[PDB]
Amino acid sequence: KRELNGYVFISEDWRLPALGSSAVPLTSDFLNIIYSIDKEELPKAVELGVDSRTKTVKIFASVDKLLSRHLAVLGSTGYGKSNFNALLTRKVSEKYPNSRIV
Amino acid sequence: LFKLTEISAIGYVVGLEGERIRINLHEGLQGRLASHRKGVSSVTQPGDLIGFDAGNILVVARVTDMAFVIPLRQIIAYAIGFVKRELNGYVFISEDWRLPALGSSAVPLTSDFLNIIYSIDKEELPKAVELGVDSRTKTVKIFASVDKLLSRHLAVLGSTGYGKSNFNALLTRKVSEKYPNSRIV
Amino acid sequence: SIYQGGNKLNEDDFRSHVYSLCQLDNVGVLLGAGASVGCGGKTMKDVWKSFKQNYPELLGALIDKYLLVSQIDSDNNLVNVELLIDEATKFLSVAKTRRCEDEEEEFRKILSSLYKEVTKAALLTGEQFREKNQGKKDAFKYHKELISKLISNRQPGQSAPAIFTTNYDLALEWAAEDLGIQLFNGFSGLHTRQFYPQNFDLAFRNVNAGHYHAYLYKLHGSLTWYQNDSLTVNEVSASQAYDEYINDIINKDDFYRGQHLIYPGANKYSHTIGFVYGEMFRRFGEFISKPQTALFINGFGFGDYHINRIILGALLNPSFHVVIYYPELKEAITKVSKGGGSEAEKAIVTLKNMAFNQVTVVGGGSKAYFNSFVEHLPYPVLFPRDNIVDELVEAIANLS
Amino acid sequence: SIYQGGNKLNEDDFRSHVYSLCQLDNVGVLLGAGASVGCGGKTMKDVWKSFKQNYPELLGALIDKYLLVSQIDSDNNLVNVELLIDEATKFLSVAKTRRCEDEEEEFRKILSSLYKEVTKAALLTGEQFREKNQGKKDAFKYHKELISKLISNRQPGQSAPAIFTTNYDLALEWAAEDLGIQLFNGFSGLHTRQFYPQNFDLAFRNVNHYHAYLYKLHGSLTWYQNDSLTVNEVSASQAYDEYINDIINKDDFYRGQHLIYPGANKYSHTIGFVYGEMFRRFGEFISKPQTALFINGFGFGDYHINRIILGALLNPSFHVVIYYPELKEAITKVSKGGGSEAEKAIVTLKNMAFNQVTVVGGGSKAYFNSFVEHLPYPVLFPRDNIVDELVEAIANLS
Amino acid sequence: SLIVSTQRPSELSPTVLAMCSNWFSLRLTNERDLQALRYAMESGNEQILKQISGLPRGDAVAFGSAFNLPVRISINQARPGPKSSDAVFSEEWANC
Ligand SMILES: Nc1ncnc2c1ncn2[C@@H]1O[C@H](COP(=O)(O)OP(=O)(O)OC[C@H]2O[C@H](O)[C@H](O)[C@@H]2O)[C@@H](O)[C@H]1O
Ligand SMILES: Nc1ncnc2c1ncn2[C@@H]1O[C@H](COP(=O)(O)OP(=O)(O)OC[C@H]2O[C@H](O)[C@H](O)[C@@H]2O)[C@@H](O)[C@H]1O
Ligand SMILES: Nc1ncnc2c1ncn2[C@@H]1O[C@H](COP(=O)(O)OP(=O)(O)O)[C@@H](O)[C@H]1O
Ligand SMILES: Nc1ncnc2c1ncn2[C@@H]1O[C@H](COP(=O)(O)OP(=O)(O)O)[C@@H](O)[C@H]1O
Ligand SMILES: [Mg+2]
Ligand SMILES: [Mg+2]
Repeated sequence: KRELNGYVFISEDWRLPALGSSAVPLTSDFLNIIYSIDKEELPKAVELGVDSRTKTVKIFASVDKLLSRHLAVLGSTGYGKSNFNALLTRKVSEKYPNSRIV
Repeated sequence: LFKLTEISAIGYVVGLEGERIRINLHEGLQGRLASHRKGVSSVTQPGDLIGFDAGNILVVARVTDMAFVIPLRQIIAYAIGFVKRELNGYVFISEDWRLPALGSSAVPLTSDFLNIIYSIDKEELPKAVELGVDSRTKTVKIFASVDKLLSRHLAVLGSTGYGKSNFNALLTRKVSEKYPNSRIV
Repeated sequence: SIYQGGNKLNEDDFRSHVYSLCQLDNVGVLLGAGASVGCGGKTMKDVWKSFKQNYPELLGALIDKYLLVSQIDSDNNLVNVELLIDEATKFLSVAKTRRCEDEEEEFRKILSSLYKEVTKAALLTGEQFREKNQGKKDAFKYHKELISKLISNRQPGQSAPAIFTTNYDLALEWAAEDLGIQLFNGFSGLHTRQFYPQNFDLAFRNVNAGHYHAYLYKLHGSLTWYQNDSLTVNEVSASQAYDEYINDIINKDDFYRGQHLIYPGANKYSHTIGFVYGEMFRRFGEFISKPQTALFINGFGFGDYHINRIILGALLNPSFHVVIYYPELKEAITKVSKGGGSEAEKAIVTLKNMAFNQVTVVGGGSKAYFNSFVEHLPYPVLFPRDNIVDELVEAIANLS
Repeated sequence: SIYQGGNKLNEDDFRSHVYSLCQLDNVGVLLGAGASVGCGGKTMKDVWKSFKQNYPELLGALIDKYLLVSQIDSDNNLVNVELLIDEATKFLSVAKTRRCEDEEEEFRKILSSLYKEVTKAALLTGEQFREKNQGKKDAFKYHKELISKLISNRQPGQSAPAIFTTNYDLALEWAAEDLGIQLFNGFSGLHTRQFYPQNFDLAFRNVNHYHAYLYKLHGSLTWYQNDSLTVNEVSASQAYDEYINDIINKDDFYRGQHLIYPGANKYSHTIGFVYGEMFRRFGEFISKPQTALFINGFGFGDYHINRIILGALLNPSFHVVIYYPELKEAITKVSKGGGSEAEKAIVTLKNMAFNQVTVVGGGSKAYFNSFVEHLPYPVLFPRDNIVDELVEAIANLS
Repeated sequence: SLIVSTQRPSELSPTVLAMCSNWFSLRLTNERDLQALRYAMESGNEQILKQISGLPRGDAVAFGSAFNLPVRISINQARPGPKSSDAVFSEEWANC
C-alpha cells in the first residue's frame, strides 16, 4: 500500500483477492520494496550480498538486531564459512572504530 | 405497507448435501460489498459470517469456498449455531444441527448481531474486564468474567517477542484495581 | 390454572409447548364474540337484557302464544339469539304463503325489533362507520399483532394461515387493510361483487423471483352481504351499505323488507342463501382432517352442538392438537361436581378430564383473555421493532 | 464539521467511509453552480448584484407595476432568476396573442437585458469561446481528475458513472474531449443533430472504459429550436457566429421560442419534453438498490429536488454525502429563530438519526477543489507523463 | 490458582497442560509445539489451528470455558509497560 508518497510492505496472510481479478508479473521496483528495511535503520545497516534468483536487489541487515544475541553459521567443508566470517568482521570493524573483537 | 425485513438479500439456497449448504448469488452483485441501514459489509471472502431467515430464528454460517459455475457464482458454507429472541433481547446458542430450507434467503450480518455472538451474560457485566477488539472488523469489544478465568488454571503460550509479558502485565494490573483485597505473588 | 391430560404444568413449560406447535404444517385460529368486546362489542347475554328492558310487551306473546322461548332460559339469560331469528322467519314465510293477514304484522313487528337490537351492537364505532381509515385507531392494536405474527413465521413451501370466526363485524378487514395484506373471502369484482366458491384454491406468486395473503371464513355472515332482486349474492362497502339499508334499520321504526339480509343465519330455507352457509362449514370440517394440524380456540362459549360434534370426532387422529381458553373453569368444576350444571359446562369439563397429551385447557379469569392470548405466541427475530418511516413521512409532510 | 448519524467523526474514518462507498453497484454525482467559480464562473447572488447595479430604471417596474419580484428579497439578494425568465416569457406570449402593443415592447427590453447578463457570465474564456483545444488550459485541471478517478475505480462487469448537473456551460465536454473519453448526452448526427431519448440505453463494445453519461437539467448554450418542430445542437464556433455575438454586442431579441436555457419556454409541448425526460431519468436512477450519491456546489433552494431526495431514504440501501460550507451560520440562525427554507431543509436532515446521511462543512474544507482529493487513485494507475516529452521532440524534428 | 507462561509447551508434563480450563495462544511456528496443543484440547476443531502459524504481532486465539466460541482478538497495550530491553551495542560503541 501507500504511506506518504511511496510504498510499504505488510506481512499478514489472510487477505485474498476477488473473482475476475487480473494477474500481473512483478517488476524489479516492487522487489526492492519487498526486501527492504524499515526506513530508519539504514545508518546502522551492513551490505552482505545480492538475491540469488534475479541478482538485482541488494540485501542489508541491522547490526543491533544482528549482534544482540548469539549467531550461528553452519555448512559443510569447502563452501565458504571463512569468507563470510572475514567479510562480516572486517566491515563491522570499519563502521565502528571503537569496537572490541576477539 | 407491510415490511417483514429491513435488510436486503444476497442469494438463495439451491441444495443441501448433508451439513454443507450451497448458494447461488444474484446477477447484480459484483463488488463484494452489501449495504444496509447501518453501513457496508463484506460477504464474499472466505472466513466471513452470513445468516439465513428460517421462521422465527436466525441461522449462522461460515464461508469456506467460492468459485464460478454471464456465468454464475456459488458459495459453500457451514453452520455454527443460531440466534433466538426470548423476552425482550437476544441469546446465542451453540448447537449446529439445524439447517434452512430450499428457497431461503441469505443476508449479511450487521454490527448489532455481531455484538450478541461475542457477548456474555448481562448479570456478570460488573464482574468483567476488557481485553481487546475483534481482529477482522475491529468494531466489537471483548469481555470475560474474572470468576471464570481465575478459578481453574490458565495457560499462556507463544514465541519470543510477540507479547506474553504485555498480556500478563495487563491482566494482573486490571484485577488489583477491581478486587483490592486479593493476593498476587 | 393449566391442565394437560389432567395434570398441572407451569408457565415456562406452557410457553415451550406453544413454541413447538407454531412450526407445524397447518396452523389455524377460531375466534368468537368475546374477542371483539375490547373494541366496542357486546357478548350474547348483554343483548337479551337490552331486549327485555326495552320491549317488555312482545316477550309475553313470544312465550305464552307461540312457545318460541322458555321462561327458565329467559329468567337466567341463556337464550340462543341467532336460533330464534330463523324460526321467526319460517313462521312469517308460512303465514305469508297461506294468507293469514293478522299473523303477518305481528311477526313483522318482532323481527324489526330484533334486528334493530342486534345491528346496533356490531357497529363498533357508532356513526363513524361510513368514514375511511378506521384501522388507525388504538382499539384494533392487537388484531394487527395477531395477523402479523401468524404470517411472519411461515417457511417457504408451506401453507397459508386460516382464520375462522363466528362474528359478523368488520374488525379484521379494517386491521388487514392497514398493514397492506390481502384477505380471501370468496368474492371478486368491484362494480358487481359476486360469490365464487372455487376461489379458495388460489394463491399469489412473483413473476421475477409476495407471499402475503390469508383466508377468512365467516360462518354466520356479514353486515355487508345482501341478496338483490335477482337470485345472486352481492357485497358492497361500508358507506354504500350505510346509505342503502343500515341507517333505516337503526333509525326508522317501521322498516322490514323480507329475505334480503344474510345475517345471522336467518334465511336458511331459501336454497340460494343456505348454499353460502354450507360451504364454510364444509371447508372448516375439511381443514381439521389433515395430518399435522394445530388449532387455537379463544372467545368461544361452546354453545353449538355441531361444532362440538365436529371437534370431538377429529381427535381420533394421533396428530391433532387443540388449545382452549375458558376463564370460568372453577365455577364449572364445582357445579358439575355437586349436581351438574349447564350443557356447555358439562362438555368443557368432560373434555378437560380426558387423559390425552393432545388437549390443553387454560383458565384463570383475566389471565385467559384475548389480549393475553397474543403474547403467548412467538415473536420473529427480523421483525423491525423500531420507528423509522413515520419520522420521514412527517418530514415530507412538513415540506411546503 | 463532519457529522454522521447526529454525532461527529474524525478525518480517517470519513476517508475510509468515502473509499468504501465508491465500490458499490451505482455511483452518481450532482454538481451545482458553485463548482464553476474556480474556472471563471459566477454565483446566482453575483448575477442579481450586477443586474441591479447596471439597470436601475427597469427594477422599479418589476416590483411596483407587474408584481414579479418582491422588495425584501431584492434588497437581500435572494431572488430566483430562471423562474423570473419563465414568467416573463409567459407574459410576453400572452401579450402577443391578444395584440397589446404597449406591453409587447416593454418585455423585450427586460428579456434582452436578462439574457445579456446571464450569457456574459456563462462564457468561461471570453473572446476565445470560438477556438479549439480549450480544455488544454490549467483552469480545467480538476475536472479531468474527477472523471479519471470516477472511471478508474470500476471493476469489469460493472456499470458506468452518471453525472448530473444544473449548469449550462461547456466545462465538462471540454475536459472530456482532451482525455479521450466519449460522453452520451442524448444527441446524434453532425450535419443535422437531433434529440433521441433512447440513446441512453446504449453502450460501446470492442470486436477485436470508454464512455460516461451526462444529464443537463437546465439546458445548454448550444441548443435551440428553429422553424422546424425539432431541437438541434451545434458547436460553439457555430453558435458564436449564429446567435451569441448579437446577444452581447447588440440589442437583439426578436424570437420568443428559440433558446432552451435556462428553463425557459415551458409552455410549448416540444421544449418541455427535454426537461421532463431529464428529470424522469434523474428520478429513476436513485430508486435502484445499492446506490451512492455525492452532492457538491448545490444550494438547497429547489423544492422538487429536495422532495425527490428525501423520499429515496425509505429504502435501506441508499446513501448520500452532502457538502455545505455555511453550516454554523444556519445552525445559529435556526436555533435563535428565523432563516430561509434552505437552512431549515439542511438542518432538519443534519439532526436525523440515520446512518445513511453524512454532512461535511467548513470554510474551505468543503469546496470543490477539496472534494477531489478525498477520492483515491488505484495502485497501478499510471501518473508519470512521459509522452509529451516525445511529442515535443517530434515537433522539433520538423 | 496458577498462570503458566512458556514458549516451549512440549517441554512440560502433559498432566499440567491437560488440567487447564482456558488457553491463550500467540504465534507458534514449530511442528512439535503444535502437537502438544492439539493433544491438550479435545477433538472437534481443526480450522482454528491453521491460523496460529501466521498470526501477526499482538494477536492471539482464545478458547476455553469463559468464551462461547473461539475468537481472534487484538490485545490492548499496557500503560505503563514492563521493562523495555537490555543494552544496545551501538550507543556504547559511538560515545567517543
Ligand atoms: N374480554 C373477554 N375476552 C375473552 N373472552 C371473553 C371476554 N369477555 C367474555 N368472554 C368470554 O366469551 C364467551 C362469550 O360467549 P358468547 O359470545 O356468549 O357465545 P358465542 O360467541 O360462542 O355465541 C355464538 C355461537 O354460540 C351460539 O350457540 C351459536 O351456535 C354461535 O355459533 C364466554 O366464554 C365469556 O366468558
Ligand atoms: N468554490 C466553491 N466550491 C464549492 N461550493 C461553493 C464555492 N463557492 C461557492 N460555493 C457554494 O455554492 C452554492 C451556490 O449556490 P447557488 O449557485 O446560488 O445555487 P445553485 O447552484 O443550486 O443555483 C441553481 C439552482 O437554483 C434553483 O433552485 C434550481 O435548482 C437551480 O438548479 C453556495 O452553497 C455557495 O456557498
Ligand atoms: N562468495 C564466494 N565467492 C567466490 N568464491 C568463494 C565464495 N565463497 C567461497 N569461495 C571459494 O571457496 C574457497 C575456500 O572456501 P573456504 O573459506 O575454505 O570454505 P570452508 O572454510 O568452509 O572450507 C576459496 O578459494 C574461495 O574462492
Ligand atoms: N499487543 C501489543 N500491542 C502493542 N505492542 C506490543 C503488544 N505486544 C507486545 N508489544 C511490544 O513488544 C515489545 C516486547 O514484547 P514482549 O511482550 O516483551 O515479548 P515476549 O512475549 O517475548 O516477552 C514491547 O516493547 C511492546 O511495545
Ligand atoms: Mg575455513
Ligand atoms: Mg518476555
